[PDB]
Amino acid sequence: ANGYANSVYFTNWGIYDRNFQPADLVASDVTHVIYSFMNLQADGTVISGDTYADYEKHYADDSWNDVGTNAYGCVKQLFKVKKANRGLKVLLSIGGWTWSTNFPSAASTDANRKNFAKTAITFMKDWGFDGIDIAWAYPADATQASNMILLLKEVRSQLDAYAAQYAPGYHFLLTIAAPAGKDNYSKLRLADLGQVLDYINLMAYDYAGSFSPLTGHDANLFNNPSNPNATPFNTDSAVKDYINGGVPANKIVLGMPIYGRSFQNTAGIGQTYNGVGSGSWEAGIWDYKALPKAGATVQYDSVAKGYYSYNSATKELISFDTPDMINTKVAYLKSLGLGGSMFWEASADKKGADSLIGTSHRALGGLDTTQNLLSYPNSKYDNIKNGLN
Ligand SMILES: CC(=O)N[C@@H]1[C@@H](O)[C@H](O[C@@H]2O[C@H](CO)[C@@H](O[C@@H]3O[C@H](CO)[C@@H](O[C@@H]4O[C@H](CO)[C@@H](O)[C@H](O)[C@H]4NC(C)=O)[C@H](O)[C@H]3NC(C)=O)[C@H](O)[C@H]2NC(C)=O)[C@@H](CO)O[C@H]1O
Ligand SMILES: CC(=O)N[C@@H]1[C@@H](O)[C@H](O[C@@H]2O[C@H](CO)[C@@H](O)[C@H](O)[C@H]2NC(C)=O)[C@@H](CO)O[C@H]1O
Ligand SMILES: [Zn+2]
Ligand SMILES: [Zn+2]
Ligand SMILES: [Zn+2]
Ligand SMILES: [Zn+2]
Ligand SMILES: [Zn+2]
Repeated sequence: ANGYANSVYFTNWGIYDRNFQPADLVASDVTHVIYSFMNLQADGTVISGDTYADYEKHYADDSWNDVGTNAYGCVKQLFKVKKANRGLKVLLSIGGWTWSTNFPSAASTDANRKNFAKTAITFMKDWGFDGIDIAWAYPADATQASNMILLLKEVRSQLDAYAAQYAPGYHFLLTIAAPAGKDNYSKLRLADLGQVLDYINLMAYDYAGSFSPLTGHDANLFNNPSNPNATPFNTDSAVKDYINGGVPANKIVLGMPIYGRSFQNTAGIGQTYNGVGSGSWEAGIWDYKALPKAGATVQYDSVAKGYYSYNSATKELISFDTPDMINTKVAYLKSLGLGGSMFWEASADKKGADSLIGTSHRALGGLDTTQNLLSYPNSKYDNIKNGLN
């Protein structure tokens, strides 16, 4: 890369209720769009989890009078984004939190690995994408951790062979979503990941929610020793462990939530609570663009480095990131020589000054400008093959 990553997860299910289409991305703020998620079978077969969202949906300019086999849905919409934003690379993300059960099996044999790599890369070269993100949540033991490395080396090796025939000189990106929890990351082959991958998207959030006994900061930088119940986890320990484990700092992209976690029937941060309540689309999770709510006031834990909102009238607290938090996390990641910012996820962001991804872009300054690929001469989609010309 020739500068900081400013990367955002784009969810293919975001096109429905959330009505967030690839054209809605503020592409000028983004170095990498990570397209989420592909599903996975136990025999390593990577599959579309939604073929309509992925390549069948016709947008206002998608004609049914097109000759040949053509890609539509988000695939064509993201290729349009790639054409208008040559510094924007699009990565295919496989698995995610709900679709990781088949990873151990998928990685367990040379045959399954070879099948995973081949089917993954097929979608990538057919859809006109710049690389593959593997979001296996998570390797549970030494066998799975070793096999994850064997899987990534199979994918790297097949990407390079694909490039050598159909995109000579182009470097396809290989990335992972990485856990911030020591229970999880202590099992990874960190030094192997640091060697084989372009980026580790550190998922430095989901520290506290319905799964927590007490209200907690969702994505704090540091431990609060004068209120440790408020910081069950901290990003700093995770980042240091990844670097000292042998992931080069510059390959670590700091993940940041574009949503908050709500706590109801609670006194405050570090305190006892009863239920997360309602959410934006799902119980106890609020889109950052729905935050802070009318009435609630944003307090800042300056030790933990984590903002939250509390309604003293309704006793609701919501851990979420503000623009100011983004500026602090960017100052932080630049201090440790990290590779940039990652966001989960695009649909929940505000527009203008108050955009978390926008704020990250200005804070980082010199974004990665490495050129994307528009040449897919082996795509089974004529429109992709012809670069939508
Ligand atoms: C990089 C990585 O590991 N990512 C972590 C994420 O896994 C995690 O984000 C959560 O991701 C899960 C999927 O893994 C996602 O689950 C989705 O839930 C939504 C419901 O909100 C479903 O959306 C519906 O889909 C149907 C059709 O499929 C639509 O018709 C309907 O309109 C949708 N409903 C709404 C309201 O939009 C998705 O189907 C489902 N996806 C899958 C594949 O199961 C969670 O929503 C994500 N959670 C959050 C908080 O965003 C993330 C944060 O915890 O951490 C990532 O880094
Ligand atoms: C820091 C840590 O390990 N916390 C765990 C949480 O990560 C985890 O929540 C889940 O974490 C994933 C991010 O790494 C998300 O993809 C996923 O959406 C999220 N699960 C939920 C509840 O949204 C919880 C599991 O309940 O465990 C913590 O220990
Ligand atoms: Zn709906
Ligand atoms: Zn059609
Ligand atoms: Zn290379
Ligand atoms: Zn590389
Ligand atoms: Zn810029």
